[PDB]
Amino acid sequence: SMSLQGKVALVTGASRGIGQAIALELGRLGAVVIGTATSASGAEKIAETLKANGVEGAGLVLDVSSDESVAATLEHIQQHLGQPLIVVNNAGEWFDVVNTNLNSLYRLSKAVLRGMTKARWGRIINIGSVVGAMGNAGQTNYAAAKAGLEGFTRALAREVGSRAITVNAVAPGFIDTDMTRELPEAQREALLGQIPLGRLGQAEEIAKVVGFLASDGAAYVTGATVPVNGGMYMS
Amino acid sequence: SMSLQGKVALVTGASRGIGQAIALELGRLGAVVIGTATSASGAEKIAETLKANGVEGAGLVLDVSSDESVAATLEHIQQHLGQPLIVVNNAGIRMKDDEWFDVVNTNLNSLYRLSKAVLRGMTKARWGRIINIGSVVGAMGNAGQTNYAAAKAGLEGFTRALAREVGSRAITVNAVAPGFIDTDMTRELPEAQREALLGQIPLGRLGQAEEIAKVVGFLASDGAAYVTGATVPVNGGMYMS
Amino acid sequence: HHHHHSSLYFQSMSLQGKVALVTGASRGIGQAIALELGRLGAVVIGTATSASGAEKIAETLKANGVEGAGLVLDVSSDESVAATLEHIQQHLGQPLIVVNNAGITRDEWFDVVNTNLNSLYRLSKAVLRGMTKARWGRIINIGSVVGQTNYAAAKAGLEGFTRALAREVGSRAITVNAVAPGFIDTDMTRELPEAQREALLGQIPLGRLGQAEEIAKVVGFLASDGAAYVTGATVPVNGGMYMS
Amino acid sequence: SMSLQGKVALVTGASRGIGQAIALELGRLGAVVIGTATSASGAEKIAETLKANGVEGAGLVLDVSSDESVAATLEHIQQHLGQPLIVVNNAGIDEWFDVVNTNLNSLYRLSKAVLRGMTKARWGRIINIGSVVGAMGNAGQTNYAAAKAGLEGFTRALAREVGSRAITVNAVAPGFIDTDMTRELPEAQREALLGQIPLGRLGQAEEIAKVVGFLASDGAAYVTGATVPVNGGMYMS
Ligand SMILES: COc1ccccc1NC(=O)Nc1nn(C)c2cccc(OC)c12
Ligand SMILES: COc1ccccc1NC(=O)Nc1nn(C)c2cccc(OC)c12
Ligand code: NI
Repeated sequence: SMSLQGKVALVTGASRGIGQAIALELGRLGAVVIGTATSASGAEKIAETLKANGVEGAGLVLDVSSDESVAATLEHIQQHLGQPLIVVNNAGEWFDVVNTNLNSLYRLSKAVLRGMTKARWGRIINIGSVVGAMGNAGQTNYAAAKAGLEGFTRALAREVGSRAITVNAVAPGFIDTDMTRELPEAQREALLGQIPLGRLGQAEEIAKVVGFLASDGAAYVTGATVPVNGGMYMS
Repeated sequence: SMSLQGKVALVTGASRGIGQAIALELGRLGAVVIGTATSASGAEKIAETLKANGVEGAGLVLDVSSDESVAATLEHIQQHLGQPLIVVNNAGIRMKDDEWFDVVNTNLNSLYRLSKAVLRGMTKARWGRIINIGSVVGAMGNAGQTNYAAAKAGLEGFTRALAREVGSRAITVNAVAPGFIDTDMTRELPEAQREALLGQIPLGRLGQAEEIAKVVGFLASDGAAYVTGATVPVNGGMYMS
Repeated sequence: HHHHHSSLYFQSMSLQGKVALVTGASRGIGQAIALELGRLGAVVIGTATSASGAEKIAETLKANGVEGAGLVLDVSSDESVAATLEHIQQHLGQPLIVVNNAGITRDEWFDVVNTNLNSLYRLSKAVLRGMTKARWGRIINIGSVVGQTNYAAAKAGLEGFTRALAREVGSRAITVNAVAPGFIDTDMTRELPEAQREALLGQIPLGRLGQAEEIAKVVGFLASDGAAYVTGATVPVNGGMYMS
Repeated sequence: SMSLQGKVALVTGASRGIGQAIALELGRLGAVVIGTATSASGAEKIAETLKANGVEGAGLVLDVSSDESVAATLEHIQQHLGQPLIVVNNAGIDEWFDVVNTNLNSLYRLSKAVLRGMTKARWGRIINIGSVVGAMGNAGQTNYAAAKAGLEGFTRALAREVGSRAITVNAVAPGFIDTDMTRELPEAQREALLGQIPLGRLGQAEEIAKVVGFLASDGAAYVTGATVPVNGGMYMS
C-alpha cells in the first residue's frame, strides 16, 4: 500500500544531507536505490552508506551537466539493475544558476522518460534549493530558483501525464544540513525568526515527502510543488 | 513509519465520498475516528461504515455553522473519547458565477469557527494536525470555473494565515485542493462532455476519493511535521485558477 | 456640522466629468487618489466615517480645484451604503469609478480580512446597478500597506476576491482590479528612527519608500479607457519588495 | 509629465501587431522610437510606419538571439540617435522547453546590453511583453502557462538586481489579442473562445500598448518586478 518493492530509484547528489536522506528513505520503502555523486570517492561513500543501512543498490559517478555522462550512466543502470522508474533530481549569478539547473533537470528527465514510457509508470521528483545564502543576493537567487522549478515542474507534468508519469517538486525551507550548520549565528537567528514552527527542518522531513510522492497513493498528484518550510514563505 | 494509534481524529462531512474515504484512511492508520454529518441518518451511516471496516470511533451530528453545535460536539468527544488532535475540515454547504461570494464567505467562517474550537486541545498537547479539504470542481463551464478558483484561493490564503498563527505550538495547518474527482456530477454528465473533460486532465482520468485520502493520511503523520501552510493540489495536472 | 459638503469652461482630461467615488479619502493614499482622479477631470466624491473628515475632504478638493464632495459613509453598514448612493445619485450622478480604500484594523488577521472583503462586496454590489445601465465601470480595490502574516493574508484575500468579481461582472464592460501597495511613506513611517529605517529600505530593491502619489497614478491609469482590457488583476506597487 | 519627450525607446519586433502598436504609442507620448525587425523589409516597413504617424526614430534589423547583432545594433543607436532608456522586449527569436529557454536567454542578452546606458543615466524602463495565447487545446495551454511563468520569475529577478539604479523591470502578459492567430479562427471556434473571456471580446493590440505606455512613465516609478495581465479576465495558469 505504501511500498516500493521491485522499483528502481535514481537519486542524484546522494552523498550528503537531503540526497542521502532521500536515498535511505526510498530504500526503507523497499526500493532498489542507485545514488549518484560527481566523484568516485562519493560514489563509494554512497555505496557504503546503503550497505550499512541494509538498502540494495549502488553508488555511481554521474555528471548531470553532460549528455555523455547521463547516457552512459543510464546504460550502466539498465544493463546491471534495471530501468529507473523513480527519479529524484537533487544535483545542482542568478540567471546562469537557474538556466543551468533547469537545463540539467531537462537533460536528465528526458533520458529516463523512455524507460517510464515503456513501463507506463513513473515518478520524477525535483528537489529545490535550501534557504541559507547571504543577504539580498541569497533572497533573489532563492526566489528565482524556486519559481523556475515550480513552472518547469508543471510544464513537464503536463507533457508526460498521459503516460501515467507524475512530476512533482519539493521546495525546502531552512533545513539542517552541513551547509546550514555552519552559518553565522545572526543569519541563523534572523532565519529562525521568520519560521512559524520556530525551528530548522531535518533532512529526513524532506525525505518523507519525497517518499510519499514516489508511492502509488500520490498517483493523482502531479505538476505540484510541495513546500516543506515550516510555514516560512520567501518570494 | 506512519502511524496514528493513540490519536483521535475528527472528520467533518464523513458520510459520503471524500470525507468517507478520509475517515477510513485515518482509521487504517490506526486513528480513532469521529466522523460527522449534519443529519442523524448520516451520523448512523457513518457509524455503520466504521464498524464494518473495523475502525474504532463514532458518527455524530455536527452543524459547523453553529457555535452551540460545535461547542456541544467537542464536549461530547472530550468526555467520551478524548481530545481530537487531528481535524479534517470537509464540511461545506444550476450553478452561476455569482454564487462564489456566499459559498466562500460561509465556508471560511465555519473553518475558522471549528479550527478555533479544537485549538485549545492541540495547544495543551503541543501537537496538532488541521487539514482543510477544498471543493471539487462543481460544474463545467464558466460559473464552474469562477466558483472553483475562488473557493481554492480563499482556502489557500486562510490555510497559510492560520498555519502562521498557530505554528509556534507545533500544530500544522494544511489544505488539499482536489481537482476532478468521480462525483455524481461527473457521473451524470453528457458523454461528449466527459471525454472533453478528461482531455483537460494530463493524467487522462478522474481522481478517486481514495487518492485524496492518502494525501490527508500523510499530512496527518509525523513525517509531515515540517509541512505547514501548504495547499497540496490533487488534480491530475489540471490547474484552474 | 453637515455630513455632506461640496466644492463656461470645458475640461479635456482623461475622465469626462465621470463621477468617481473614493472611500477613505481624508488622508494619505485615499486623499492622493481623490486628487489624482480630480486632476484627470473626474468629479470626485471622497468619503470618510466622520463629519469633520467629510469637511476636510471637501476643503481639500476645493483648494485643489477639484469638483465634488465630502460625504460621511460607513462601508460596514448596508443602510449607510444604500442611503449614501441614493444621495450621490440624486445630487451629483451615478458613480462609474469606485475606489475601495476604506478598511478597518484592530485571531485578528481573520476578522480584518473577513470584514474588509464583506465590505468590498457590499459596496461593489451597490454601485453595480449604475455601471450596468451605463455599460461601463471601474472598480479598483486598494490593498493594505505593510505584520507579515496580516499583510500576506489581506493581499491573498484581495487577489482572489478581485479576480472572482472581475469574472462575474465582465460581460457588462465593468473592470475590477486591485492595487497592492508595499512600504509607503506615511506619517506612521516618517517617524521611524535612524536605525529601523535602513533595515526596512534594505529589503526594498528600489532602496526607498513609495509615495502615496505613486499608488494614485496607478489607480488613475486603471480608471482610464486605456486599461479597458485589464481586469481581474492585482498590480503590486512595492518597489520590488514581495512578501507572501 | 506622463510624457516621454527626449527619451529614446527601443521596441523589438515592431513590424506588426503588438510591437507596432507599442512603437506608435511610445511615439505619441513623445519618445524617439527605434523599432526593430529581423529582416530588411521589416525595418523599412517600420520606418515608413513611424514617418506616416509623425513619430521620430528608425527601423533597424536586429536579431535578438545573436550577441554580434545586439552589440552592433546598440553601437549604431548610440552613435547615431542616443542611449535607449526605454526598452520593450517583444521579439520572438518538448517544444515548451526550447521556446522558454531561448526566449529568456534573449531577454537576458538584450537586457544586459542596454543596462550600461541606463546605469549611467540612473534611470531606465525595461518592459517585457509575454506571448499571446498561441493556439488552443492542451499544447497551447502548456506552452502559454510556461512562457508566462518563466517571464514572471525572470522579470522579478531582474527587477531585483537592477533596482538600486532606479531602473524598473516589468512584464505585460497578454491574453487573447486580435492578431493573425485569432483572425483566422472558424465560426463555432471563435464564439467558444469569447465565452471563456469575461469581457466577451478579444483584446486590441492598442490596449497592450497603453499599459506599456503607462509602465514607461514616471508615474510607474515604484512599480517593478510586476507582471501586469492584460487578458480581459481570462486567466490560464
Ligand atoms: C478572510 O479570510 C482569510 C484569512 C486569511 C487569508 C485569506 C482569507 N480569505 C481570503 O483569502 N479570501 C476570502 N475570504 N473571504 C471571507 C472570502 C470571501 C469571498 C471570496 C474570498 O476570496 C476569493 C474570500
Ligand atoms: C532562466 O530562468 C529564470 C531566471 C530567473 C528566474 C526564473 C527563471 N526561470 C523561470 O522562471 N522559468 C524557467 N526558466 N527557464 C530557463 C525555464 C526553462 C523551461 C521552463 C521554465 O519555466 C517555465 C523555465
Ligand atoms: Ni552608420
